[PDB]
Amino acid sequence: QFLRTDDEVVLQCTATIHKEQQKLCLAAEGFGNRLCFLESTSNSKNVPPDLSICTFVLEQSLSVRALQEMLANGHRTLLYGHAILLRHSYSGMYLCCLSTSRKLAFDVGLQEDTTGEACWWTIHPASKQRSEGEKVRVGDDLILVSVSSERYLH
Amino acid sequence: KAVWHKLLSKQRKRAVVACFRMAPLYNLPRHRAVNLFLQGYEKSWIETEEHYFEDKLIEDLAKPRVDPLHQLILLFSRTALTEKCKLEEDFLYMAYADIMAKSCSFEEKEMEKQKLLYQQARLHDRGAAEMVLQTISASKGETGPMVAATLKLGIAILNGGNSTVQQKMLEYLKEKKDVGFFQSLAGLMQSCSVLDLNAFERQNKAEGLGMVGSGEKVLQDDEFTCDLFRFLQLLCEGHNSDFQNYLRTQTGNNTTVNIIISTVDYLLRVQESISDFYWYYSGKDVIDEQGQRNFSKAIQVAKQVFNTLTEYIQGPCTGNQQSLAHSRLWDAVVGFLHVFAHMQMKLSQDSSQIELLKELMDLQKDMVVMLLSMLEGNVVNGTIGKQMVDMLVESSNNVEMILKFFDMFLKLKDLTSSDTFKEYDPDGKGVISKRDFHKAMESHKHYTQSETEFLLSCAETDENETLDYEEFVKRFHEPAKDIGFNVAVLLTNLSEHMPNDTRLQTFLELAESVLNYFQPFLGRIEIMGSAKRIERV
Amino acid sequence: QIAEFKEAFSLFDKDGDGTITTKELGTVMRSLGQNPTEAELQDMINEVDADGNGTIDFPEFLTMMARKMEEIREAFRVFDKDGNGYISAAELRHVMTNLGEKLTDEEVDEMIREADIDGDGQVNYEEFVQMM
Amino acid sequence: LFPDGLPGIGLSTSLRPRMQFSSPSFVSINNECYQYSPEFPLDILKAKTIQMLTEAVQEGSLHARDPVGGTTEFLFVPLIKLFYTLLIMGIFHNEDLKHILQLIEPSGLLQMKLPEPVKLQMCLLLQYLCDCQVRHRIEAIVAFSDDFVAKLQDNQRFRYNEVMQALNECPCPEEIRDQLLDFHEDLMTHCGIELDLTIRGRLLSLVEKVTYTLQQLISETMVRWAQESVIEDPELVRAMFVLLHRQYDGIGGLVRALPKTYTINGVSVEDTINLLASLGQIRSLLSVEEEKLMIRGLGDIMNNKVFYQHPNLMRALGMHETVMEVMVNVLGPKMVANCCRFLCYFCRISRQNQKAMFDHLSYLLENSSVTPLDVAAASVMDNNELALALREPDLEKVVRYLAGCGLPVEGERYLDFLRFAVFCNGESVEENANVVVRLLIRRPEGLLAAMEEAIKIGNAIMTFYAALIDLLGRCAPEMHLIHAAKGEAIRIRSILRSLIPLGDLVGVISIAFQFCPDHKAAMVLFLDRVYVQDFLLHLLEVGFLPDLRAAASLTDMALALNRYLCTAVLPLLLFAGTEHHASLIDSLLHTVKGCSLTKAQRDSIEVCLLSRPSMMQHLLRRLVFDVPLLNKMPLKLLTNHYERCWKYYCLPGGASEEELHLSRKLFWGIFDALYEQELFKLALPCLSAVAGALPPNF
Ligand SMILES: [Ca+2]
Ligand SMILES: [Ca+2]
Ligand SMILES: [Ca+2]
Ligand SMILES: [Ca+2]
Repeated sequence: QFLRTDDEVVLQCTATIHKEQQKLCLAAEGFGNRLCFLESTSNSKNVPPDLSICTFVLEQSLSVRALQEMLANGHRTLLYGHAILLRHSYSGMYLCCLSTSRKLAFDVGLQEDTTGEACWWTIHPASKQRSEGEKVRVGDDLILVSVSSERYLH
Repeated sequence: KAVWHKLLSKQRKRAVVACFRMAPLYNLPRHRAVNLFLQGYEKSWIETEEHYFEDKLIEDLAKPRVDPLHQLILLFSRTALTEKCKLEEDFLYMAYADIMAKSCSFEEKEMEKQKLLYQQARLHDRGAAEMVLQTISASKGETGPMVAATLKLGIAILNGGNSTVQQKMLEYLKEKKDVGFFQSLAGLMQSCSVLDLNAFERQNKAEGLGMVGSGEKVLQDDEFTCDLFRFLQLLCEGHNSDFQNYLRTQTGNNTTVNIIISTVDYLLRVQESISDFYWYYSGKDVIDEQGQRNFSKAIQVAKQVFNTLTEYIQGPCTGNQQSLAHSRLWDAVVGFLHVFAHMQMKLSQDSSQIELLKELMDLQKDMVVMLLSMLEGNVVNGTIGKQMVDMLVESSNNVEMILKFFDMFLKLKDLTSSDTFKEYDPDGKGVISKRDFHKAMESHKHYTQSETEFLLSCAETDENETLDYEEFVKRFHEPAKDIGFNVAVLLTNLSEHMPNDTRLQTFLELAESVLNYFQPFLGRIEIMGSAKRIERV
Repeated sequence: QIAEFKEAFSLFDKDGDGTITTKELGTVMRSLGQNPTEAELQDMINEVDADGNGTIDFPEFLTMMARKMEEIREAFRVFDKDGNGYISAAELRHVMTNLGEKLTDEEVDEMIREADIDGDGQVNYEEFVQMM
Repeated sequence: LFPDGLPGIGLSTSLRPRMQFSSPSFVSINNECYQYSPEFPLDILKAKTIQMLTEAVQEGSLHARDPVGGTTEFLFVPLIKLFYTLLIMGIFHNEDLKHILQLIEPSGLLQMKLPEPVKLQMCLLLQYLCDCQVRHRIEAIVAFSDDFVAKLQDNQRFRYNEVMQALNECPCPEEIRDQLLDFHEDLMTHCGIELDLTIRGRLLSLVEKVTYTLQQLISETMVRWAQESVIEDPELVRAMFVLLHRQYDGIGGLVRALPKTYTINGVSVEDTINLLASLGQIRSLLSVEEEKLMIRGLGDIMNNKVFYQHPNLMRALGMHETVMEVMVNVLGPKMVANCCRFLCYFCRISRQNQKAMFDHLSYLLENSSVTPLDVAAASVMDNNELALALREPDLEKVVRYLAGCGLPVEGERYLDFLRFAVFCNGESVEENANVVVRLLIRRPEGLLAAMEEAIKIGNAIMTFYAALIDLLGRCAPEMHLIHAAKGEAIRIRSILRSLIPLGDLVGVISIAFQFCPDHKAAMVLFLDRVYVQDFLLHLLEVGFLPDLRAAASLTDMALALNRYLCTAVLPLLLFAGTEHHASLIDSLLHTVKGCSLTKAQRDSIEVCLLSRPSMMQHLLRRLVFDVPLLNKMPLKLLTNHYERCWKYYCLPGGASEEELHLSRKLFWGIFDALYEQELFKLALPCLSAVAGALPPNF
């Protein structure tokens, strides 16, 4: 039903490009890839996408209180109004903003260390119906912003 | 030499800035001095008491034909039933309403009880409270001073939990049903409050830089909201079970806005605000009076709203707790415990925080009394009881904290007079020792010395480090023990009532010392509390 | 009288123009111990500012200084304690704590001694002009 | 207040403005009578009114089936109000009233039963009676006030010295600080001490004097009709309870009355009246080409000198608000900005005047014109507390106005307002500097390439982005390691540069040579407050080349000269170092305004410390090309300061030291050519030092 820590999930978009609801999911490789990218899950009947570079582990998810503590140095539920620590399941690395541009946005890929704001992504539900202060459930809509660059998961 | 030049430079500097404003003192202007004297005389002297006259004037007004007071009430009613698409100032309301609201060891208590009842008759026999109700339906979400006047009058009527008024108001709702009324209740509940500490940092930085009419920050008149909730409480004290079910259900109109869940997530929002006030104040360990005062205000808010919460469920009319079974209350309580555990440590430090500690422990007390009132309709394995189990489960660590916290002054209450704790250093005067006291307590096969260090937080810290073997000790003795008795009652009721909960077995033995401490003090019976069950109590 | 206020003026005429801006005022008061606000510091100025050039000119400064009280004799009276012809060593090191400045034992013992030309172990009434 | 009472006041020292009516002139005064009314012989009628009513009461004493218009209400209602109006205009001098009151007193009129609407008239009369009575109670305390502070100021501030001159008064720790406070604060505990010098017994009597016939009966009159005569027309019934409440709280009326009063000297009393007459003139024209008569009056209020002297009174008038709703009553057309122009003038005259205007931007922000937004910015122009006092969601509406700017001109004024909103003191408030970027996360406005594209292809979008470059560098985190030793302002410091490169040389060097007098400096602070000597040369002679010599070429560049005398004083912290001295000495040759040149003259000797130290003594001979020409007096103050520069750079000295001694002989020769002479009397020692430790329209 809901979502706590240490449970396994993917993200996905359904980008309707050329009016095709392309069920493209996130995909970062590691071990020689320092970037995330996409992965189509629409044609499951003939091209099964790989899952391993798409699974992501909810290591932690607190508010500003705990966050400030960590920077100033088994089922915690995950809340609209939290920034979380998210690991890549396969590589073990930690997804974050990357400080290059390839326009004036910022790149997206793995890193090791949990220091800095980069490994933190604040959760906002993109509806008035949901709001901050309650658990994230099965299959909810959400908006993630960086904490280093404070730009959107775009 | 050079230090002489430094002293003369600072000397002439102090003399010059003295010459800037010392002798300038109301100095020139006759007109301005007169004017400012008038302003001070205004701000000081006017400001007095004449104010014994009004109830007398009520008694003059309660005189014969129609009574003129009743004419006035009729005026305000007809004023209320005008449809002005919004509400307005009308200062004469703002005079006369609180004029009436001005107008409200055993035997004498009964006597003044009857005199108060006579006053309450003396108004509401003239149909007084209906226009209060009308006005409150009349504005919608607007929180004007008009609304404050109405709420003051409504509580001043309903002060004793007068049943008669509750009947009248229910019947008023019955015939002339106003979805707009409870609509207005929800809207008035809606914005209504929260402390917003960024503004606190703005003003505290301003006290860094402005040296100034402050205090407007605190939840934007918290007090009015306290009055609203006390009005809700004194609406249903006396177990107006019909009224409790109506406030759930509101059936006679078209629609229903269940105000219960409204005040639930309201106080959830209040909880959120105070929990982030902790996440602010988690590190700085010293609070000056401003934040302390804002704490105390919000504390009274929490106390009031918990009393409303009880009074919804206190007559165990099932639908309240049925709705509240699916409330979002539980996690807010969990975060409350998370507040309490960490708060009590840093509050339990010095001469300052002790008052605020009393505040927290007392709200803590009747907070748990709330879920005691929740608890009372259980059968064998409480479904609701299991909700209490599960919300207890996630609140483990703080529960360990608070149980240690009770164990501290509990074992203080144990050792506090044994002569291997009393005649240890002295015979006894109160002045005993630090380290002999310390090794006394430690030599009692009793403490890891962490507990002693927390006990040696201050314990006197006055020149001698001998404590007061009674005063600090009596500060600890009772004043955290009732709550432990309450939660003991609670968890025993759970475990006894719903058995076979393994984690609950862990929880109960996990501070079993206080339970067996309180076994001299509980009492239990069994009765048939009109559900024809053996309802033990 | 005349120059003793201009010496008091040029001590506070930091920019050296004959006019005292309001930033000049809190600059001294934050080196004198205080930390006043500009919305207060202007209010130290504007009542003195009767000519209304925005700042404080010396002829308005002069007559303002004239009604308070030489500055030198009471400055020595902060220095001089009882009147035994000299300022004793512990007496002079007690003068500095009234303006709040702290000291050690070594620093002013040479400052007496770098002023103690005659060598009497104290600072007499004469040595307020030899050091100044 | 009392003979050891009756509302026949003789004195009546209030103001209650004058009534000089126009004659019924039937000549050319048509729009020149224009002020009052046709007039008429009043005091015939005041005889008639007493003649009428006292008869009419005695004619109504029988209460016959007679009465004139059929009813008493046909009779009495057109009488009493007509009298009451005639009561209002300040006639019936008390012996007139003495008979008139004894009609009303007898102590009869109230003793009659009367119908409904007459007492609706009649209640206003006695209501009017309490007011002048309260005025009489008010005017009484004025006389108590005058001598008493005259007793008090002559007591304490004199003796306040006599404690401090007994203390010294150059020391002021606490005892002088006891009577060192604000003026109201000095009056605060001074009055409040007596609430817990024997002269406070006079006050102590006075409060009890001003505690307290009519106040009895006024209550008793209502409860006649309140009892007996169950009443229709609730506004009548409303009106009665006022007076009863006004009876049983007479005190609270004094409370609200107290911040209306004022005391002045006898000279200023005229400039009250004409202003006061023209005041209510504006209050008169509230009820409506429908602006033209106002506009002349506005400046008259401005033209008062008794307009600054009692400023809280005008605030206590609230007359601004009378303008304010009128402007709101406009906003539902050309003369609008006058009142605006009054308003932004108005609030600005004091901090507390700015204070009361602060609440009204909340409206006023919604009201763009093309000005009212000046006035919206006027009450937040400077004040540091007010920078904290404001709120965020308003600013979104400001940037909503910027959000629609997807073309334009019109965004350009919000930024100037917001530039006031975040800096206000020379001091960037970080709270406002925090919030301004957050909207820009969700709102954008190769854009910086287009700046020189505007240099060819109406002047506005040059300036429009030039405000944007001001405010961003205005919303820097801090000015120090305050910014560095910090948290997450560093995160915006990246945002301060993840958005902008250096880049700006589209404007930096380019607009520094050809807008030009301002917008180059619109860049400077941003690179300063956000972004050692590599960037000197990387940006050297950028403007500093064409600026330094063009002094005789006035005139926007000669206007532009002090507009960048801020600029070179900012970086005051290897071949082209002489090229900076080329850019330096020519402006020093141009300076051979002036105070801003004296600000730029502070950029001269500070460069001498950072001065390859060989290039300083060589370029000082260019000063020696003018140092014999000293005795250009500004040049004579310059090289005398630069004479210490070779006295500074002498330690590396110990080609040009030969004739420098001849220039020192010419410095002896300038001393052979002659306070202001002390500008060289110290400089000869530096001329001795430059010879000494170095030896250790052209
Ligand atoms: Ca100046
Ligand atoms: Ca001046
Ligand atoms: Ca001695
Ligand atoms: Ca000596």
